[PDB]
Amino acid sequence: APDTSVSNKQNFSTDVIYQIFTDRFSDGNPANNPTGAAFDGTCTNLRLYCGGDWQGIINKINDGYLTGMGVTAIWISQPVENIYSIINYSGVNNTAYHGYWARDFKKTNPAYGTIADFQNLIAAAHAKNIKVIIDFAPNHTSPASSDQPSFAENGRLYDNGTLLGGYTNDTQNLFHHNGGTDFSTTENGIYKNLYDLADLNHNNSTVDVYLKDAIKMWLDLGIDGIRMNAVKHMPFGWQKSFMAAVNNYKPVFTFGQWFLGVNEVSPENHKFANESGMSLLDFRFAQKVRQVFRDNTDNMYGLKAMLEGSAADYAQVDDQVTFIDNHDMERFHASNANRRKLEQALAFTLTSRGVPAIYYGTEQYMSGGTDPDNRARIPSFSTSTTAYQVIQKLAPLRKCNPAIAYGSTQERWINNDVLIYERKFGSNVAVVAVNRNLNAPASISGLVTSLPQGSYNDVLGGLLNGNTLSVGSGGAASNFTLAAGGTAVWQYTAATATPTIGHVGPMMAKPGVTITIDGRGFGSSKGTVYFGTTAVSGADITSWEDTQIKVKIPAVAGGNYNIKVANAAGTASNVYDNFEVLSGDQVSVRFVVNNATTALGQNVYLTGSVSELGNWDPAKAIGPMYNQVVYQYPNWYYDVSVPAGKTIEFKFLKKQGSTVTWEGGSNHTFTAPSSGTATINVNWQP
Ligand SMILES: OC[C@H]1O[C@@H]2O[C@H]3[C@H](O)[C@@H](O)[C@@H](O[C@H]4[C@H](O)[C@@H](O)[C@@H](O[C@H]5[C@H](O)[C@@H](O)[C@@H](O[C@H]6[C@H](O)[C@@H](O)[C@@H](O[C@H]7[C@H](O)[C@@H](O)[C@@H](O[C@H]1[C@H](O)[C@H]2O)O[C@@H]7CO)O[C@@H]6CO)O[C@@H]5CO)O[C@@H]4CO)O[C@@H]3CO
Ligand SMILES: OC[C@H]1O[C@@H]2O[C@H]3[C@H](O)[C@@H](O)[C@@H](O[C@H]4[C@H](O)[C@@H](O)[C@@H](O[C@H]5[C@H](O)[C@@H](O)[C@@H](O[C@H]6[C@H](O)[C@@H](O)[C@@H](O[C@H]7[C@H](O)[C@@H](O)[C@@H](O[C@H]1[C@H](O)[C@H]2O)O[C@@H]7CO)O[C@@H]6CO)O[C@@H]5CO)O[C@@H]4CO)O[C@@H]3CO
Ligand SMILES: OC[C@H]1O[C@H](O[C@H]2[C@H](O)[C@@H](O)[C@@H](O[C@H]3[C@H](O)[C@@H](O)[C@@H](O[C@H]4[C@H](O)[C@@H](O)[C@@H](O)O[C@@H]4CO)O[C@@H]3CO)O[C@@H]2CO)[C@H](O)[C@@H](O)[C@@H]1O
Ligand SMILES: OC[C@H]1O[C@H](O[C@H]2[C@H](O)[C@@H](O)[C@@H](O)O[C@@H]2CO)[C@H](O)[C@@H](O)[C@@H]1O
Ligand SMILES: [Ca+2]
Ligand SMILES: [Ca+2]
Repeated sequence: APDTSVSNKQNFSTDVIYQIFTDRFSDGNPANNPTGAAFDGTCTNLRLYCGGDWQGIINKINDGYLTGMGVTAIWISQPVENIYSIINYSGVNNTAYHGYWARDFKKTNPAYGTIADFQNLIAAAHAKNIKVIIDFAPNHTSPASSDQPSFAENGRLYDNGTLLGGYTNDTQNLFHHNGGTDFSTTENGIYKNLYDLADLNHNNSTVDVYLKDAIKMWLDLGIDGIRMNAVKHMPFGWQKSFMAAVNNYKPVFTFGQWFLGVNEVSPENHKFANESGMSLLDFRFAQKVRQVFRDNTDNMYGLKAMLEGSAADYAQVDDQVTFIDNHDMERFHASNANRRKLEQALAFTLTSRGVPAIYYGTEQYMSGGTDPDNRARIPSFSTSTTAYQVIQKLAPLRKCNPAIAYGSTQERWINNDVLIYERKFGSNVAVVAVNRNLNAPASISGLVTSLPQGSYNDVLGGLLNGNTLSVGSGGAASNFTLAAGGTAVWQYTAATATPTIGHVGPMMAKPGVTITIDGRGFGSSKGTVYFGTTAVSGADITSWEDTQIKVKIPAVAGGNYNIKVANAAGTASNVYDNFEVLSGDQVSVRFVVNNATTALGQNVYLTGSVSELGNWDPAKAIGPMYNQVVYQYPNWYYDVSVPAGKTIEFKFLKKQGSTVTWEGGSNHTFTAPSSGTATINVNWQP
């Protein structure tokens, strides 16, 4: 199967995701509708259930709406069972129509459907080449009150019907009871309840094994990816350990939700996407596109710097899931705004690196403010809109032109309003030109590209006023006028000669696990695959074809390697770096060091004998650790994914910049649990 196949659960860069708010899409089965106070078929009250379901989606998948648009993956509301409580948030009735208030992750939401329905959804989907991605919110359960258990369902957790426990009288400590977060610090928003939602406690063995068994259920049902909810609000080490279970069992494209403010650039965010096992939603990309194409708060130079920084700050920028809006932002298009602005922003996204994600309704010029106004019923299934035609024209390129799916980004012409960028991958080129100036044309002169000399038709065929391109030798483009608001796409595809790796996934797992290397020029015959200097050939290479390779990770020590390949003839490919070979199965262990005083600005870190602990390299040390919520300074703590049942030796450091101060005396030793979690307490040794 090629890289573009619907079966490729590891690669979503050749795809265009379509995010669906289940309740607000299409109610293909009124029988499952909630009733009375919780329901509103009129969908006039955006906080009540409107009735949308899996059958609605199947119906739309089957009647051509999605496939007509070229959409090739869908991201649906969390399928797990939510509470049934109708909560009055001060004179306003609220339902769990958004699938974020969980109660049982081992069952479905009757409103959406049953397992049978879900299975049918997956079937219908795969049959039309649309991958299926499900929201997943392992952070909390539902709204709860510790004293007032009569409130809602008390954030009660059920394991396939059996009560695990609830928020009040939480003796097992299945939940955290540290109050709510003010988002003041990263540890604050992790060990405190997001709003009033019962915060699950991952250090609890039950919680950890349960959320781990739960997602195996869904991987078993057939999902192609997972959209992790509120990743900045769950311990990171635990999350790596979650991704380890997933990847070491059944690996699937996973991206998390780490909200980034306007103009916000987080290294914490970058690091998470770089060493956690999952990519993330490109808020940086989204906010800047908005700033430039919608709010008019930054120009093309800002979008360009964004593209360049992001491309360097992200180990796998091609795994960041882009967008122009979503359920927590006002919808990109204002009733009063020039529709052409949403149009070019869409084209911009669809032709940019990463994995595009269109919020349901965008293509139908939907507008509205934040929650819940941005969550309305799709007022129309019209394939007769510019946005539609736009997505339909550009979405398919991510499959037929690798330059757009795996390419590099390079600016080739620019000013305050105009931006002409080139996407390149092998003998594949895509040049996109966008002029955000709604009232003025641009005189494009001296534009040079990588396009062979010839004539290139606007792929949008004039739709957004783009034009034909003329490229002489040098890849020099003839002078042209770039219409006010114009957007034109020019492209070229050809067979790649040398082996080129455009993608690899998963990017973190133990030896033996199978991995997918996608690109062009591999050739049909098995060749060689390298994890650093180690060669792997023949058998362990399960399948090999021109655009896709499937091979198991060799038994190399736990470390970070560079994946490379070479066709049968010995020709090597480029290096796809950042691969983490785990030391084996992962378990989340908490590390507490006591009386480790510091100076303001200096923080404690953990280092140890396995690569998961940085192999004694303080540069790769873990942290800094926390001393606010769970334990207080001078006591620091931290949850880390470590090799299961391994006997590890460790010590604590104190860094201030690259400057490090080793804990005194001897190394500590402990043995990781085989399953569940553990807690290692120790005093800092001077
Ligand atoms: O809101 C106050 C504080 O906010 C911001 O601080 C950041 C900081 O930038 C981050 O690095 C991190 O802080 C780390 C520290 O780096 C780390 O050293 C440790 O802090 C402990 C100290 O080591 C320990 O001595 C003691 O801190 C003292 C501190 O030495 C005193 O000087 C005094 O601190 C005050 C600062 O001097 C003052 O500037 C201000 O600090 C800002 C800071 O400028 C800003 O960047 O307020 C504090 C307190 O009023 O008193 C404290 C306590 O006696 O204890 C701390 C830990 O309690 O650990 C933290 C991580 O927890 O995060 C903070 C943001 O929270
Ligand atoms: O180099 C191979 C070495 O690799 C691994 O060592 C780890 C070690 O286990 C970690 O703790 C950490 O080391 C930190 C120390 O924790 C920290 O205290 C400080 O170390 C200083 C020592 O405290 C100090 O005594 C002196 O170290 C001496 C040491 O006492 C001598 O015994 C000698 O060391 C040899 C070992 O005996 C030998 O077994 C082997 O060590 C392995 C080790 O088993 C493995 O876990 O080789 C060394 C000789 O190369 O010589 C040193 C030199 O005086 O000085 C150090 C530093 O001033 O800092 C270290 C970090 O450097 O990390 C190491 C690996 O980096
Ligand atoms: O309590 C019930 C509410 O739960 C539901 O909200 C969801 C969101 O729809 C999710 O997309 C997600 O989003 C969170 C996000 O995880 C969190 O970081 C936060 O983002 C902050 C950011 O951290 C902060 O620093 C600042 O910049 O403001 C951002 C706000 O955009 O908030 C997001 C959503 O509020 O998780 C929550 C909870 O699971 C449901 O949709 C709501 O209707 C409901 O009230
Ligand atoms: O000819 C190469 C040149 O092309 C682009 O420069 C544009 C520039 O963006 C415009 O603002 C204007 O000045 O015309 C120039 C071309 O004549 C690239 O930006 C630049 O890197 C490149 O060298
Ligand atoms: Ca229904
Ligand atoms: Ca949390």
